[PDB]
Amino acid sequence: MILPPIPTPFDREGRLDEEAFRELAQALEPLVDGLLVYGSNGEGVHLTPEERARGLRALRPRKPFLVGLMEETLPQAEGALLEAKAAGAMALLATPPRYYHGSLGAGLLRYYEALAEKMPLFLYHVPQNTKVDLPLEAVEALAPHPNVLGIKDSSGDLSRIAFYQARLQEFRVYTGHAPTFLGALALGAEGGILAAANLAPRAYRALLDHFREGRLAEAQELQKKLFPLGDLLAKGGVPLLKQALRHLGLPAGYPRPPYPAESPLWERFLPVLEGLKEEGWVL
Amino acid sequence: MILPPIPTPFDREGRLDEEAFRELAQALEPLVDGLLVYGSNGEGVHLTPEERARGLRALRPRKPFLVGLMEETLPQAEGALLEAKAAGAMALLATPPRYYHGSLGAGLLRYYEALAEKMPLFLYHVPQNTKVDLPLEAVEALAPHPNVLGIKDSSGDLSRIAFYQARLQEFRVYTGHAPTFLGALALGAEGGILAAANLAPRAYRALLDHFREGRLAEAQELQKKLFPLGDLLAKGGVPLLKQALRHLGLPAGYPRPPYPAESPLWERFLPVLEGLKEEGWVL
Amino acid sequence: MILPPIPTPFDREGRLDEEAFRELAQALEPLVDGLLVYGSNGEGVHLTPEERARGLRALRPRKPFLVGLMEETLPQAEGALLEAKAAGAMALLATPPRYYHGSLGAGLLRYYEALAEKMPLFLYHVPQNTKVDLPLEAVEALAPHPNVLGIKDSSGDLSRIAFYQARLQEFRVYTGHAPTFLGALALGAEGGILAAANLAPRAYRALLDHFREGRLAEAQELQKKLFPLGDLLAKGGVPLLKQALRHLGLPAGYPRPPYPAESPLWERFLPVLEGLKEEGWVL
Amino acid sequence: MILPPIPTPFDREGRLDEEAFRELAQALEPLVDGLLVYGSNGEGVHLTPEERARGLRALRPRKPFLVGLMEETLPQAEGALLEAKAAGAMALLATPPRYYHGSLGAGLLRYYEALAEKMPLFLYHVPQNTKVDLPLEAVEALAPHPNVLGIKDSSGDLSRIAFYQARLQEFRVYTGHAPTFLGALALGAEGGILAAANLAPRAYRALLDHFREGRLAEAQELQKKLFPLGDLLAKGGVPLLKQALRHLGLPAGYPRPPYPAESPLWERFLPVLEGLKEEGWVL
Ligand SMILES: [K+]
Ligand SMILES: [K+]
Ligand SMILES: [K+]
Ligand SMILES: [K+]
Repeated sequence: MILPPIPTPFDREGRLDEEAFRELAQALEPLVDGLLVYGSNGEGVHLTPEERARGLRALRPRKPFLVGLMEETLPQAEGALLEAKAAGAMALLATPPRYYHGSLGAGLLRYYEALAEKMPLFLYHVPQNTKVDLPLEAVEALAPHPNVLGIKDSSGDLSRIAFYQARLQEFRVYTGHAPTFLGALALGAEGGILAAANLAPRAYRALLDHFREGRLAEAQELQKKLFPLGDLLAKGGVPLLKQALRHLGLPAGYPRPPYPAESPLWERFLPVLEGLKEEGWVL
Repeated sequence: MILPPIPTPFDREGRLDEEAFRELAQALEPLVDGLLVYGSNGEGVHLTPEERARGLRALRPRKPFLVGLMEETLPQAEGALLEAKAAGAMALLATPPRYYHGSLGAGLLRYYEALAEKMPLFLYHVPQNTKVDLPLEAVEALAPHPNVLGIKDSSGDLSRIAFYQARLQEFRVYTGHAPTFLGALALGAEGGILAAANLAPRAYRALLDHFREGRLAEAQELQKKLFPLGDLLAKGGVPLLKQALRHLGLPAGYPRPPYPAESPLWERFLPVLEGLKEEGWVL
Repeated sequence: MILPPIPTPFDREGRLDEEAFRELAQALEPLVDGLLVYGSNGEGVHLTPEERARGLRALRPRKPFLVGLMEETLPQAEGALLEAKAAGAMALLATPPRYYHGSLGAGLLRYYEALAEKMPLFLYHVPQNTKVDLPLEAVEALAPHPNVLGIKDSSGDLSRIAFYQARLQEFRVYTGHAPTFLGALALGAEGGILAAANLAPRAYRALLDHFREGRLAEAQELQKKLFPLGDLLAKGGVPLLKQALRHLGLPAGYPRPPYPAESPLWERFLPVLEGLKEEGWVL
Repeated sequence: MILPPIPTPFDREGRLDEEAFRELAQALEPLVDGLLVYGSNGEGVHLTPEERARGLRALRPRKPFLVGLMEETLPQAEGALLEAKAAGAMALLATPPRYYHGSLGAGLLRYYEALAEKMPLFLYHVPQNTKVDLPLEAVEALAPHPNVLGIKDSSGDLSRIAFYQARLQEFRVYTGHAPTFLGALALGAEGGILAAANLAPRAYRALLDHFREGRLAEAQELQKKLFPLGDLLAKGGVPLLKQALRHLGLPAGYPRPPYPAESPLWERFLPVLEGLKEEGWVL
């Protein structure tokens, strides 16, 4: 499937904009298989527990959705999980504790097993932001658990994807790395949860379809066509993503201060986005 | 000066223990120049905003104290700062935003200038945990600000300490790295805010005194004597620190789950701690 | 194509074994499209200029071959290039200078342009060993040069492969990373120069063929089947490669002292190799 | 002591200049306790075995000197060691094998023990260039050996220096990091083998003397005064070092191509060097 990690709107002063959040979700959901709320591009860690709960209550997804859970401890995680469950989330996408990760030890397994005991979840490996590893050994140890559905791997390290493919069964792999999308698919990924899918959801869907149908030549051409979009967006992060959505007329809002309202890569990104839009691949 | 980053007590289930927190602070404060509440060893990021405020309200320091502020955004930082100010904190020890740090840009300066506009603060560089850098260029740009008192550098990279010494005036440098303490002092540090000072506060004070008084030979011998304690504690992190304090009879509590109640380094640390205790250097 | 980086045989005392080198090359060449002499798995840097020239003179490839050139300066590179040219090498596979790489600057381009002026070459990016980067910006600047045929990328970072595919024409991409082989092919690689091809050359050829012919399902199954072999070999490096070849009866010799004659991963590798051999995929 | 790692002169075309090498050594040796030939700043790895032997034969040190030995294998190391011994070198400064370091294992100890069996040596830890680690565990295992005199540590990681000081006896520690010199001295270093000593040998000697004599305030002021020189030189590397020596009229020659004849940091370095020269601290 193709799911986008929708951003969480804030006005210029940094106030959570619930109305915008709901409108944004409704404008994108029809174009994709489902939504990922509070993913790595969703600024979940920029919200207090109160805002976190408030933001999710403002949404009303019509399709099965995922909720990212990024906490440092089980006590802090408990509320996030209860909120996600009450919202009707299909599963959680949980990252490993970060700050004291070096002292975690076997606590990593204890963390995921505790959460999996209460709700289905996908392991969330996005080191570019969390800056901590999720050893393949740990993934293999957790893979047998009925409630550990699979993993969203945003690292862009396809050696990991190849590993899941060769050694893990009953384990659904989702890549969060747009630039190597076709490569991940070749290596067994079920699909992609891509920030770029917020902009060209139909294009990534088409790429996935070409691959599934064996139209390799067509898949490669689309992969090459989408490379610049995915590559630049990865470099621009949240500020670029939100600026792009605002440019297209969607209520994505702005990154929470002190982060910049505009991306230094806008000048380079604009023509790339407009080009795809002219081709009919945007939204 | 010598200040210890006091841990924040949780019972085995992970519940904040306000009573223990207050008792712990009262048992250590007399032995040091002041306390650092919610420092990197204080598990501040393991608390919700509500627990954070509750924990600080439970304390009643008699000496000027510092409060660590580790948030990702200004909106989240505002409450933490107001709470610290109301508690009578002498200054904040603030770390840079982490999760989306790569997209921060000049927002780093905006972050600190916003906080410094409301309260005096020390820059907090502890990359081992925050996993993000605080460029010397940024430190030099912030150094002129009247409310940016100085910096606590826990990196153990004395090239940075040497830099502050040679290029920055009106900038108070505190090292948070125990194993190279004497080296930092030689390179101009005003003192140390060390986790090891929770265990042997009088020893680090003596080392500082020897250096200040020019008793270099005595300083080197004490530095060598304290090396094992500081080295092992750094490897053991919060779990080792709390287990050591509990062993000495203080109400340090336990790390918040999923972190381990006991450290894998205890067997190696025990004799080191007991040895210093027998010499009369503990608490 | 499929080319193996043949190892350079040394007896147990570390003496170059020319006879073994020639016999080894003759035993493998028929099974592949060509050979890579002195590749990263060939211990070229373990030879003196004299041994380097002697070793190559001992070979008599019947198929177009490549010669790896790993030097720190142009003066040192000159002899290596002249030797390769006199041997009839189709092209060089040159790595960037290493030791003072941080001070190289634009000298990187000067290095490759100087070599390309005298002989056709492939850029050699194998950071795991050279421990230095080869910026995509530099690759793009060098790509237009008629004598810079392409690049062998052993990094396993498929974002780079995707980049070459989307932005570079007249640029032949070879991956040196076995575990993600199918992923690289999906992302445009012309083929692979794999250490694992020294053991199962026909298998990697079959995988390449399946992909080229659009037999994706068959390609994925073979990719999964070969994953353990490629993954373990990458971890075992040269010692494991040579021990495996010796086990199969080929005169691969031993790593030059102080490197170990046997790999710590042999016990885990043995059954993997024997399994593929029983299936008929070895040599 | 204070020893400078003298550069090895090459003309603009990259030809080894034996005459210049000898003149350079004679111009610096009187100002220092001894010389380090083929140190990390000496471009030893930029020479073929023949040039290496030729270069050393051209020198005639009057004071006890050290010779750097940077090879990948024992067979390659043998000649370098024999040459150094025949030249009358007091000891070797050997780095660990690099290219296949990950597969070295216990071969690291075998390497040093083999060399130490034939000649006295200092371990050489300069990761910025070799890009490989030399575990403290390995240093401690090698420390008891009679012919392993000590270690030159250029890492700038004073935690390592503190370790040697607290745990190792009969082990002479030399720091190769100028910016933290006073810090290293405080932590027990016997002295420094600094590239900056090629320019201001008397200044670093004075700093060492101040520390040894307990004149801490004077030591700190000199440490601060020399910081800019050492900091910039470290950033400029060999090209900056040679350009500085040429500027002062010494026959340092140029870096071997493709490295730049001039450093991009010259404009910033010039005033720093001239300033120290005007103060009377240069050569
Ligand atoms: K499962
Ligand atoms: K200030
Ligand atoms: K070309
Ligand atoms: K010794």
